Amino acid sequence: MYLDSAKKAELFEKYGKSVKDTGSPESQIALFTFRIAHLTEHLRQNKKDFATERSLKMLVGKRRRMLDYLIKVDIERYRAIIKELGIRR
Amino acid sequence: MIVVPVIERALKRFKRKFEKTGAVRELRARQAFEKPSVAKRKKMQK
Amino acid sequence: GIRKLKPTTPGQRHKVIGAFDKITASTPEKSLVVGKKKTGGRNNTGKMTMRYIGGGHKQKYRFIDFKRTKDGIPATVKTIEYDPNRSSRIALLYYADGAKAYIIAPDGLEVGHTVMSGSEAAPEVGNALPLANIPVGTIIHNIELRPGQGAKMVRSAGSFAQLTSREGTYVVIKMPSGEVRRILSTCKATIGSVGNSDHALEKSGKAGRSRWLGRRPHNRGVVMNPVDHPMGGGEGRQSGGHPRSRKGLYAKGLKTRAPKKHSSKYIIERRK
Amino acid sequence: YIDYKDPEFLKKFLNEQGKILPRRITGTSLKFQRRVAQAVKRARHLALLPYV
Amino acid sequence: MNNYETVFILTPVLSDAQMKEAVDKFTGLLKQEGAVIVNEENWGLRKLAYPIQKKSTGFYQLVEFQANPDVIAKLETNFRRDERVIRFLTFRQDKFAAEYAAKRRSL
Amino acid sequence: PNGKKRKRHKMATHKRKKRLKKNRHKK
Amino acid sequence: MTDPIADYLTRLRNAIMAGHRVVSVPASNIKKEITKILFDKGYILNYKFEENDSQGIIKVALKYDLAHKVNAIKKLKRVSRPGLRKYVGYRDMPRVLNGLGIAIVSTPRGVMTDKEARELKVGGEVLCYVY
RNA sequence: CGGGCUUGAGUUCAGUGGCGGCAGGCGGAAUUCGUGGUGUAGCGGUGAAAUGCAUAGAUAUCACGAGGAACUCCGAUGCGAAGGCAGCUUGCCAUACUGCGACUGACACUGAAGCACGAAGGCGUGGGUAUCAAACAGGAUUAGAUACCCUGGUAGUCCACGCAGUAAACGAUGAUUACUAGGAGUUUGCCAAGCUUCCACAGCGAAAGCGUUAAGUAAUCCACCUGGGGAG
RNA sequence: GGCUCCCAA
Ligand SMILES: [K+]
Ligand SMILES: [K+]
Ligand SMILES: [Mg+2]
Ligand SMILES: [Mg+2]
Ligand SMILES: [Mg+2]
Ligand SMILES: [Mg+2]
Ligand code: NA
Repeated sequence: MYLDSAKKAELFEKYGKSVKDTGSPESQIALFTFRIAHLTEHLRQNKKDFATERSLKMLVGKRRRMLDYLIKVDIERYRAIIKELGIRR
Repeated sequence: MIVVPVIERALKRFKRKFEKTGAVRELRARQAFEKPSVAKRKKMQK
Repeated sequence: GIRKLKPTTPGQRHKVIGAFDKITASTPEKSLVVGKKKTGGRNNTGKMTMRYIGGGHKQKYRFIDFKRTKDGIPATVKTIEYDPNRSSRIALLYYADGAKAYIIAPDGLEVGHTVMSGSEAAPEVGNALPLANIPVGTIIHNIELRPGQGAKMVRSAGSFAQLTSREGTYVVIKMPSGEVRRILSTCKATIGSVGNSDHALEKSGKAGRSRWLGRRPHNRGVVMNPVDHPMGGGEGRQSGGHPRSRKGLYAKGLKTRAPKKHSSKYIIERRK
Repeated sequence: YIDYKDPEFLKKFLNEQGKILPRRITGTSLKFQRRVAQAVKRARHLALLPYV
Repeated sequence: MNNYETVFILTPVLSDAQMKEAVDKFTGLLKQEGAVIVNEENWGLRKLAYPIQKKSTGFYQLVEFQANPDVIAKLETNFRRDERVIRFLTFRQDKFAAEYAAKRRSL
Repeated sequence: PNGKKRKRHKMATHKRKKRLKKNRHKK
Repeated sequence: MTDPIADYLTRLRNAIMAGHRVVSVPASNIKKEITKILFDKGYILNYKFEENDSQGIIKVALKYDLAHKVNAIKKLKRVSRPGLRKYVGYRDMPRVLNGLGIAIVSTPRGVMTDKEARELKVGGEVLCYVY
């Protein structure tokens, strides 16, 4: 996960109103998906990093719970975010 | 590598230096194998 | 890599062949190939001097540059190719001078890389250097025995040697066989190990593949008559006595290297 | 930050045989003792103090 | 970028010309890799605590620089490839260690 | 923490493993 | 938190057992009603409601018998827990300590004790037993 | 069902910390083998001996060469979901704790299935094979000795990939949440958290004992027990 | 004829 403050700020500006909104469900889902992809890339090389695995799984669980909250609150926002991120698979 | 440059006084000094270093204690320890569980439990009991 | 065949037939149940995952071209370079004739193990008098040779697929010979005397001319790796004449793969090179050559493909050499030969060459995989210029401890292959005569030593697929230390005009090298011996430091070697190390994992599966590769059936000596083999004869099965060849040469532990050979002065430790 | 250089400084925590003195012998606290041991081992690797 | 400090020892047989050649070779390799250099030092001849390669004296050189974390591997490959060097070490220095190094350079 | 309780289980395990090792290699 | 009413009862019980004089609880409407019922029935010395930026604080001053150094409250028991809810009619209202204790019960007429629940002929959820 | 709030929860920022994981490089002490030099009457081992190695030149000592394995002192603490993690260094990751005058606004807890990880020993393929050492062989001790002791010694112990899924896998103590006394030490960032260890009030317990890291006071969910053997 | 696939090239 090549993650830094500049990338986090760019993600928060892209998803969610204003760049200071680090806590929005959309911002959190975007951040989780970004580091999930990067951790997958790391694992394909370090196939024996069982600690980076299950950290990946805990990130996946967090993203799923945020998506379930979006289901319970506003379905249209969930459709928009999964369309913009290409999550469902 | 205990060095005692120099006869009774020299021999007493060498023996005292060897005792302070504790080479005989580690030699007695290295004469046999001890399980890590045995070492950990001995340390816990002591 | 290897490819394990599924057991659709009994002749395929135990067959493992190579995956051919490193080969990048299927056609050889026309100017560097020539048709090769076969021997059935027969010498120039027509007599069969070596048994169990004959038939097989038709093959063309590829000219391999085992000498590498184009010192200081960089070359580009063009293709990795199949060679029917050896267990390893080969690599096609284009020199900036405009020449072309084939070299033994080392492990890790990729299409698009640069290679060089001579003293000024960097000790990278695929480069050919005099042993005086190779850092101690490097994995090497294609080792010359005499300077200028061409690589002779470490050539089969997956094989490598090691430069253990140097002692002036001679360096010390550990061989694939486990022998340790001294080699003139003006002889050349190539950096890296020979590729296609999975060649040893292949299983023919059936007798037909040996026939394709050009081998003929080998007959045991105990199932012959005494007139043919010293180990033949008897009523029913018999052990044949002490194992030996048709000329009575013992086949268990009798040494055949000439006891007064001069090269034994350069052999530090022996292992067969 | 104790430097792996200044070996003369580094011998302050070593005994006559060159070994590392226990934390109870001197007044060190755990963080400083860990830093001292790391510096001593770095200098031993760099051949600034003997291994024996 | 990241602050690094490398200390390496050369054999005591080469002269000052070969000193300059080898140290400039390493410096140029770092510069080509893209590193800026903070401080190059030279402790000269030092008696090693233990013999290295059957030799008891060496030539100590220190380089503190800044680089991307990708050039360290190339630096060690060059170090291993060079038969003149006998013992090298590198350290990534944090904020506290960099502050100490800055104080040492100031003094 | 009597000891006989574990001794009985140890005996049973010994018997079962002996049975299995005797039955191996026979078909 | 799983049962705020049980937590309130536990805080009171632990303060009594430790011998404290004042216990502070996070505030809630039903908890305020329970505190009012306790003060009316005479189990606690006093109470106070504080409205800070949070949900608020209920400060309860307990009652000790200076004659015998014994608290006015002996047992507090939660009856209808989240894992098993209990509702009774006015005919089957429980009697606590043979009528010498109280049973705080929530009824459609409000939160009251089993005595007035029986009087008004209304049932509901049996919150707790106090004696 | 609809709306609101910030305490729970999470995201951000900052500070600090670590034998936490994976991967690449480097190092010294010790041990084994080979070659050469000095030297000759024993070495080794035990309660005592013998087997064993040695004048066709051992043990001992010096140098050259080669290879494998483990990391003294620090060092009892710390980290990790657990199993476990300790030479040095770097790269790539993960994560804990504290605070924020930042953000979202109950987004939480538990969890039958299922999935992942999971000491040692064991199995398959290929490397490697120094020490130690099941099986085995020899010498002793014994009424015998299929052992304890001694001398050898093969799988194994090491690496990569893949199986297997067990333990006194233990704190013999499932996970969350809130509350309730004192002493004595101890690690970390500022008196105070967040830990990590021992006496010990109330209370609990059959007792031994537990006691703010509960086996106390309560709430939620999961697992498991119902006399012993037969019988996992 | 070319195309596809394959290795024994
Ligand atoms: K045959
Ligand atoms: K004959
Ligand atoms: Mg016949
Ligand atoms: Mg017969
Ligand atoms: Mg048994
Ligand atoms: Mg159990
Ligand atoms: Na194995």
